[PDB]
Amino acid sequence: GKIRTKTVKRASKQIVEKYFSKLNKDFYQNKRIVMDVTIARSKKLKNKIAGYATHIMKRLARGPVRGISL
Amino acid sequence: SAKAPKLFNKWSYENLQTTEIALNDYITRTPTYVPHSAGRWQKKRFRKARIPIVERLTNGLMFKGRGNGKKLQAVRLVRHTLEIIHLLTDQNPIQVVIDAVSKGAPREDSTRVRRQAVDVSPMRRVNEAIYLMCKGAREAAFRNLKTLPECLADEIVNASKGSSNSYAIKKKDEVERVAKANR
Amino acid sequence: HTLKQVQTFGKKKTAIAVATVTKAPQCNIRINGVPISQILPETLRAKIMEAVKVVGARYFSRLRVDVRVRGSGQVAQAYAVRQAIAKGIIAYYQKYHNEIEKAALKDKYLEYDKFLLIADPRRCEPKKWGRHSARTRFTKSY
Amino acid sequence: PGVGYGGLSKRFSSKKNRGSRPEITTRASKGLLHWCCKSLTKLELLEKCKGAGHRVTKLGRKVADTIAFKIALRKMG
Amino acid sequence: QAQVGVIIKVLGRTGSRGNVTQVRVRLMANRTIVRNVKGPCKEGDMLSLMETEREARR
Amino acid sequence: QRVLVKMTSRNAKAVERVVAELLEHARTEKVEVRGPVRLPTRRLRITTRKTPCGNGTNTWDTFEMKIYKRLVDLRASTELVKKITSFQIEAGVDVSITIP
Amino acid sequence: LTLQSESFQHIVRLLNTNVEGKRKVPFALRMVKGIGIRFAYMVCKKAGVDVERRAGTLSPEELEKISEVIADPAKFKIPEWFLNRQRDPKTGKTEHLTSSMVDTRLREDLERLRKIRAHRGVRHAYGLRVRGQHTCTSGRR
Amino acid sequence: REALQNAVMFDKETMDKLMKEVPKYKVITPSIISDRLKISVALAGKGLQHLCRQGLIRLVSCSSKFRVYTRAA
RNA sequence: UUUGGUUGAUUCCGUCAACGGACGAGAUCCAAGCUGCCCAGUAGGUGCCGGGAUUGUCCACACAGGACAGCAGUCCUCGUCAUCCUUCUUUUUUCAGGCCCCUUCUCUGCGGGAUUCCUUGCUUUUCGCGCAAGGUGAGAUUUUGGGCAACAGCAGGUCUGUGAUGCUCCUCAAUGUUCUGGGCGACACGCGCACUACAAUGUCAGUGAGAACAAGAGCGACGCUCCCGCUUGAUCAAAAGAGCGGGGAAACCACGGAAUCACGUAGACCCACUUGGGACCGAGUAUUGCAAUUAUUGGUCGCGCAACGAGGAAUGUCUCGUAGGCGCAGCUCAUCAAACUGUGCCGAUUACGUCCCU
Ligand SMILES: [K+]
Ligand SMILES: [K+]
Ligand SMILES: [K+]
Ligand SMILES: [K+]
Ligand SMILES: [K+]
Ligand SMILES: [Mg+2]
Ligand SMILES: [Mg+2]
Ligand SMILES: [Mg+2]
Ligand SMILES: [Mg+2]
Ligand SMILES: [Mg+2]
Ligand SMILES: [Mg+2]
Ligand SMILES: [Mg+2]
Ligand SMILES: [Mg+2]
Ligand code: NA
Ligand code: NA
Repeated sequence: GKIRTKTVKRASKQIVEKYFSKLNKDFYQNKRIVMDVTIARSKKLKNKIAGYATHIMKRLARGPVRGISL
Repeated sequence: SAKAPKLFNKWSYENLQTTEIALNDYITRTPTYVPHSAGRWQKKRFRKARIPIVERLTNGLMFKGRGNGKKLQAVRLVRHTLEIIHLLTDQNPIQVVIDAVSKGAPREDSTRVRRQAVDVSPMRRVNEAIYLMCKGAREAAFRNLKTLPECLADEIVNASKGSSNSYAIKKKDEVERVAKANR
Repeated sequence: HTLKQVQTFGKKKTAIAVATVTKAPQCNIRINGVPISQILPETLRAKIMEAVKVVGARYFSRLRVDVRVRGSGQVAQAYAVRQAIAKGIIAYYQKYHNEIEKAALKDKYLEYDKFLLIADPRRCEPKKWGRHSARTRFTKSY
Repeated sequence: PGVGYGGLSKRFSSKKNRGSRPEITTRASKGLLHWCCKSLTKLELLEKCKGAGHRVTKLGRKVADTIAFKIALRKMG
Repeated sequence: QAQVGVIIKVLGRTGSRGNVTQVRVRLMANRTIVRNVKGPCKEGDMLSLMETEREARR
Repeated sequence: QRVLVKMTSRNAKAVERVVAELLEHARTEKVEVRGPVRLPTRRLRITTRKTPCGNGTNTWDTFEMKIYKRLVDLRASTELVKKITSFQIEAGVDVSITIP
Repeated sequence: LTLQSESFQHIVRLLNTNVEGKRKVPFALRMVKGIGIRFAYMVCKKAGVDVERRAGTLSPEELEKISEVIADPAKFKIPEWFLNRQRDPKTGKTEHLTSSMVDTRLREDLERLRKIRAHRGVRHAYGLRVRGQHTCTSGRR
Repeated sequence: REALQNAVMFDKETMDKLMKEVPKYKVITPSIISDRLKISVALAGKGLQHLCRQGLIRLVSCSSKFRVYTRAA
């Protein structure tokens, strides 16, 4: 399975809230931003966080999301 | 310029057809030079159907504990078998192999569910034809003056002709007869 | 007169083959010093010769190919040599030729066999204690 | 060039059947290879290296290549 | 003889051991049956039914 | 090849700091150096049964030790070499000087 | 590829033993007690008999030549280390035993050990193993 | 099923059979010949090589262990 | 901390008399597969110069001799500058090498790379969490294998690991300690686990090419003591013995010639308990050790007339470089591996499910 745990999902919501501008729907540019503003150690975790953040931006472009509150 | 490959540089793939339309998509006739590819054919469920048909016959010859893993020896046994087949029938050896495979497995089978009669999928029909022909030849050549390539050639030629002297044909008739008498 | 030369490599299991391709008076292929057409197992000779028959011999017209192989059994070494030659002809057409001919050669190789240009990543699995091999467990008695 | 009797015994080895025990690899006998090198030296096709081992002389290289040209010309009648 | 039919839809695995599968097959004049199949199969496969006077319980 | 300096340690970070700072001293004087060579790293292995008595499922433990080696080549006069390598070494690093 | 003649004999009597005539000469001589595969090849070489013939179609002249070599191997330059019974414990001579002299000599060896009551003689008389093998689970007759 | 009872040397009857009737077959193999004429497989292999030298049959497939012949025609 | 979907997952989404938190799972760590810097007098390569060897107008073409690249002599006039192979030890101007250059291959300390990322179709009314097939790719689902692993327990094992330990027993003709000799193995039988086979998809005898993990030296007898190589023994078996050398291990062994394997070898055998199989037993030899008898081990010739021709009821392990087959190193070790711990080589059939049995 490929379920994202609560540690990944919580961090992605925080990043989108703080850096909504300068994020877009491209994984590769979002990954560079995530590495810049995240302190954690695991590279695998940072890849997953950038992936879920890109997913949220796609959802936001079509309608509001219950947990963001921009 | 590049010409089309010929098996062992002797037999062409130009005019090969499968009369049985049910098994057309599971018998692969892509031209190759030798029955040896070393590919990853078991990664997905239906990927093994794309192995070239002659290589499938080769893979079925290394079965017992003393034969496990000896692919180069099996290629040599197949090479001599094809020459005997061509002399016996005076046709393309690859064509005779295809006809034997298309007529060597039962179409109806019985399963325990009292037993009930069911139908056999095309993939299993191709798999069972190779398995039965190789087993019939291996058992016939044990403790016998005849060599393995002659036993395999006789088994394949009889199966293609539909004769009852083949081990695969006798097994096919008995299984289908039981399924009919069952239900 | 300037020297035209490239160097490529191929791999299979623990075998590494290094091929150097240069412009010569006449085509000549040698593996570990013995010419092709002298490789004793004709099955393995036909496998190595696939790197020439698939594209055609008119592309190997005046090229000398020298191949050195080290590291594994006979079959795995033949698949490494096969890959080194196919990548060598592509490298020799990337430089000293243009893209249209290089693309034509590459697609013929790829539509025949993927492993002519891409290495097979499979390797031996480690053995673990309590097992006779990578996966076979000890016999239980009751 | 420079190979010795121990190196040659590696070349001519085989596997030995030990009865109800697992098989094992066995090297060739060094004494016989010592005899063979002595026969070739008397024919003046072999010689001792300055450092260690054996190597072919100029005559030995010439004889070997002369035989090869015979096979290439199919003079094996 | 035998008649050829084409699998349209796979309905699911049948039996306690899950070695049988139930399919919907169309004959070669627009007649549709439901049959039990042994062996791996997918949509678009062809079967050689010995009789078509028959139906599989669902 | 006048002087060969070989350093070995069980700590990867420690052996890199010693090599880097040794290169610093050589460059600060302007003595020619053949770049550091990373020799193959070795693993020592010991496998033992976990139990002290021999009961239960036969389970094993694997212990490993890694050894790192670095080689630096210097071409400098006699008294210059002692000045270059006079500095103190960190704990757990062994330095040897050899004249080939 | 030569035609079979009338004189071909299916059974060859040699050293009080019936030897099959359909076998090749080295592998037909091995049917005699005291002659193995290695010894049979050396006997044929010293007697001048080609090893690629059958045991039948062997003339009487060749059979007498083979018997002479077997009787006295040392006369035909067979080394001492190639023979059984290399130094007799009773006579100190090197010989080669064949054709039921093997059985007679083996019987004498067993009685010699039993008379002085050596350990190996004792275990032979009891019907047990004599070469240090374990006997808990092996024999099980 | 009893024993094969295969001869090891050629006889007058079997030699003439080999020279006359064998060159008519379509598939010729030492095991096949050893069955039609009750001879050893080793003897049959030598006889077939003799026929090939004479030119009455032609070698089709050759290997160290397997030989396949056919009528020259 | 329930239920509905989903996940290997008390993994997530949603709902909710609960709200906030801790562990475990995941993450972290080690190894493999693709790559960036760095790097070499212990890893390797082209280029010239020198030295050594083969060298063909035509015809000739194995005794029975075929199928498969190159070709300035063909093709339908264009296209070729130049035949190949080796240079180990060794150090020298010849005892055969010398020079100038590079980092594709090797070595590795930090880094990059993969995220259900893209497309299509499904998914409790919608949504959400996700799934399948294809794509991109060295690699496409916990990437592949391991290591670690909560809370509760069991009268499971160990007082034969310890200068771990409570009570208790013996304690100077000792249950302490040492020395000599035996035993731990003894054999009408029952059981677990391995090795070798029952042959031709074979046995024997030759020729050819070809791996990885590793290891190695300071009491008792003036240094030595461990592991190897080259010669010699040799005007005559193996196994020994003896000289001369090398290695503290990317510098020796070593260009690491493993066994399955291959051979158009014009090899031997031909369906039989047979050249299958090697149990049992006799006789001579050398080595380890202070000591070989109850055979330490190796090697030689005999014995092969010991079963065994595929194995009833019952039963073990296993899904991809895996199963099976084949050897090698380490370990125990003065001398002994049919064991275990690792390593590489050849390399498949079947399934991509279910809750019928456990
Ligand atoms: K056990
Ligand atoms: K106690
Ligand atoms: K014991
Ligand atoms: K028991
Ligand atoms: K043990
Ligand atoms: Mg054995
Ligand atoms: Mg074995
Ligand atoms: Mg509760
Ligand atoms: Mg699930
Ligand atoms: Mg034998
Ligand atoms: Mg012996
Ligand atoms: Mg013996
Ligand atoms: Mg026997
Ligand atoms: Na064997
Ligand atoms: Na037992």
